[PDB]
Amino acid sequence: DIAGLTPCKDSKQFAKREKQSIKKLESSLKLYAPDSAPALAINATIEKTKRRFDNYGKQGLLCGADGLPHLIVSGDQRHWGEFITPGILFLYIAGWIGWVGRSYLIAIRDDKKPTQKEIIIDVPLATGLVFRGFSWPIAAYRELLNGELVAKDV
Amino acid sequence: MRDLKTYLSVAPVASTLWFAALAGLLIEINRFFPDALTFPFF
Amino acid sequence: TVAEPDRPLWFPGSTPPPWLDGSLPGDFGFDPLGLGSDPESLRWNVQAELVHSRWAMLGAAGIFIPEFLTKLGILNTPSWYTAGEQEYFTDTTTLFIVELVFIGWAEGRRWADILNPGCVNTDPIFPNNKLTGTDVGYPGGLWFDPLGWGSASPQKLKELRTKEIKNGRLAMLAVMGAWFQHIYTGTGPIDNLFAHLADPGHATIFAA
Amino acid sequence: KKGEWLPGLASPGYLTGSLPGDNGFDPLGLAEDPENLKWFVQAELVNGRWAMLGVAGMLLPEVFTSIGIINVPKWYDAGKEEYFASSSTLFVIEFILFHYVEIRRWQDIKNPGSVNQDPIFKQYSLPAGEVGYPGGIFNPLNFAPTLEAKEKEIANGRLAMLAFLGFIIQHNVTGKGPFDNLLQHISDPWHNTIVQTL
Ligand code: CLA
Ligand code: CLA
Ligand SMILES: CC(/C=C/C=C(C)/C=C/[C@@]12O[C@]1(C)C[C@@H](O)CC2(C)C)=C\C=C\C=C(C)\C=C\C=C(C)\C=C\[C@@]12O[C@]1(C)C[C@@H](O)CC2(C)C
Ligand SMILES: CC(/C=C/C=C(C)/C=C/[C@@]12O[C@]1(C)C[C@@H](O)CC2(C)C)=C\C=C\C=C(C)\C=C\C=C(C)\C=C\[C@@]12O[C@]1(C)C[C@@H](O)CC2(C)C
Ligand SMILES: CC1=C(/C=C/C(C)=C/C=C/C(C)=C\C=C\C=C(C)\C=C\C=C(C)\C=C\C2=C(C)CCCC2(C)C)C(C)(C)CCC1
Repeated sequence: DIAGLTPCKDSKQFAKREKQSIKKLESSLKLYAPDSAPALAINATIEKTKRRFDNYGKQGLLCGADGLPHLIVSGDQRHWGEFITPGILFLYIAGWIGWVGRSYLIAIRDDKKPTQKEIIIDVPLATGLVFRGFSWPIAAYRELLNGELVAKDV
Repeated sequence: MRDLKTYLSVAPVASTLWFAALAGLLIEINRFFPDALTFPFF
Repeated sequence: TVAEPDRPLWFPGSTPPPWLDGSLPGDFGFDPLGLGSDPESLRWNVQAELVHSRWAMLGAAGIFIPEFLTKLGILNTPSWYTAGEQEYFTDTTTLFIVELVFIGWAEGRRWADILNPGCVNTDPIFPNNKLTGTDVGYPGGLWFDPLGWGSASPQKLKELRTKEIKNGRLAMLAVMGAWFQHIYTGTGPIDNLFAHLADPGHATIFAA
Repeated sequence: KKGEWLPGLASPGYLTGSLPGDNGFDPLGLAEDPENLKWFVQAELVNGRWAMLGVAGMLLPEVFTSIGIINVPKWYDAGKEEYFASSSTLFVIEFILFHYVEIRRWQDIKNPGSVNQDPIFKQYSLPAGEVGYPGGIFNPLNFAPTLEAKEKEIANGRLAMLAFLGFIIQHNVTGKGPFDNLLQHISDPWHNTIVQTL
């Protein structure tokens, strides 16, 4: 397939890893009781392992000769769940944080003692500003067209 | 009491609270949707 | 606004705090942590204490009447604690959603009036209708005061209101006791009362 | 009183009750700039008119075919039924025509009155209305473009945008038509919610 990687459903190495880890867990299990709390913890971990391997099977990830999952970030459309849509999520959240921070900085810059509001936050003001990040993209766009994002004469 | 409200907004306390809440949020997310490598929705 | 200077004091001999003058109803000068030393703080917490007291009174009625007449074979309402699950015509999440919408409307109205007095008074659909009470937390009007019982002039209104706040404090404490008894024991409250009454010198909390 | 979206909350200084539909709602400070507001008014009107056409053409065919007059598909299916032409052909035609009309609208937003007159026949211009409201030939019935009817317009447009939101989230979570959805909630409602859907 892409870069020679075959699917984790069809990968024998992927399966081998799954069953090796599972029965290593279950060899560590055969102790303490068949019902004591340690046994219950170990069985929960076994079930979580099965869920993890099966989910990676469902999601159509690519495996190599190692038997572990690989990531395709080229832009191919069968793999946007790997990098590009979590990347869009990240860029949105990051811009949110930074936009709120810059608007707070601007809001307090005209105070007589601006440093007093830097080391001691004005929490009601920030509470009014937190939710503008929700539309930070549109605002930042109309602030770029306005000639309003970049400090003139710097 | 007002002095306490001010003190609670001093930088170390504010950051402590902010990050403890953030930590609880990420911890609970990962306790519900464990072992995520991709965005499996759309 | 009648600064009773030598009212009853919860701790006799104390000198009450400067912000607790005697104007507010149900005043006894109890704020040893100084949680009400700022006027806006004080008025907000007045609203909070009031609404908590009315909620607690509704709840105390809804437990202690139905339980006292469930022990007696009047009704067959299950345990107030275990009544959270015994299922009705629907499930609970939808029941909660409709309750949410309905009561959240009213709480937003009360919100508006707490932050801007008398600015939501009348109805938009029917402007002629108007709430008749001129204080925050004492709405009046026909809906909340159709009997006229409430609106009057001081020495009359002040006493009625103090009576309200004392009943409410006792009801908050009452439902708190119901909760902690039924979590400590696995019983009903009327059972607790009857057992303790049949052996007061021995049927206390010190039975475990 | 020019209407409050929140009977306790005060107006913003930048909203004047001048444009129709003003109820004083802009909590996120999007239009605290007059140029921003001039642009946003236009976007709201045009998005609303498209939502109106879309939701009407989505929903009315459903009930028409559901009490047996004509047989039409569902909106989330109608793009697949084969037509007299490719969907590529129709898309390219659409692109060129919308190119033309959208750049015309653009120039009129930028410079009112400058794109009025016909470019082929040097007569047959348009009278000098306002931006967002081109009357004239686009108004054959010569209805009075009065203040009362602009508030009518924008209210219908807002409700249409919300109807569109509903249709798409509905289809993606349930999987059938909005009339299916409606009546199957209608008869037995207290077990027909978004909750049991989730
Ligand atoms: C290092 C060179 C390079 C580069 C730069 C690219 C770039 C790209 N490739 Mg490609 N590729 C490469 C090498 C490269 N490739 C190689 C070597 C191969 C052979 C394996 C491929 C094989 C390949 C395939 C098979 C495909 C691509 C595709 C793509 C495109 C996918 C991303 C996209 O669709 O846009 C981005 C997606 C979006 C939804 C855009 C949203 C982003 C927002 C707008 C930005 C967020 C900013 C912020 C949050 C908000 C803005 C605020 C602002 C106002 C201030 C992209 C432009 C795909 C394609 O053709 O695209 C359709 C595709 O199918 N590539
Ligand atoms: C949520 C309940 C609540 C609230 C909001 C108030 C609020 C108020 N009380 Mg009140 N009080 C209460 C419960 C409450 N009380 C109960 C149950 C009793 C009976 C024991 C009393 C008895 C009492 C007296 C005698 C007096 C007041 C007074 C006052 C006012 C003084 C200002 C102040 O205290 O700062 C603000 C208040 C708060 C910030 C609420 C504090 C909540 C803390 C954090 C609870 C801590 C936990 C608790 C100690 C243990 C709970 C477990 C337990 C139930 C088993 C104020 C408006 C004075 C007054 O003049 O009234 C007008 C006064 O003299 N109260
Ligand atoms: C105890 C309490 C508050 C106590 C607060 C105290 C002591 C604070 C005191 C001080 O701070 C001050 C003032 C001043 C400081 O300087 C000093 C200290 C000392 C710090 C509130 C309870 C408040 C209790 C309330 C509000 C109860 C409401 C109950 C309801 C509505 C019941 C609902 C039900 O419906 C369910 C859900 C299920 C149904 O089946 C049945 C029922 C049970 C009926
Ligand atoms: C364009 C649109 C819909 C158009 C649909 C069309 C044409 C449908 C077309 C078709 O059906 C046909 C005809 C035939 C079918 O075979 C094919 C399709 C293709 C299906 C909807 C827009 C819909 C747009 C929506 C929902 C907009 C939402 C905006 C919101 C919520 C903003 C709120 C606030 O901004 C304020 C006002 C103030 C701020 O301060 C705070 C916040 C809260 C941010
Ligand atoms: C697509 C893709 C890709 C590629 C990429 C690239 C290569 C690109 C780029 C890029 C670039 C080349 C960029 C740029 C930039 C520039 C500039 C110039 C900048 C800027 C920025 C800013 C200005 C910011 C601002 C802000 C905001 C808005 C937020 C907050 C605040 C602040 C202020 C920070 C890859 C393959 C990898 C992957 C797949 C997909």
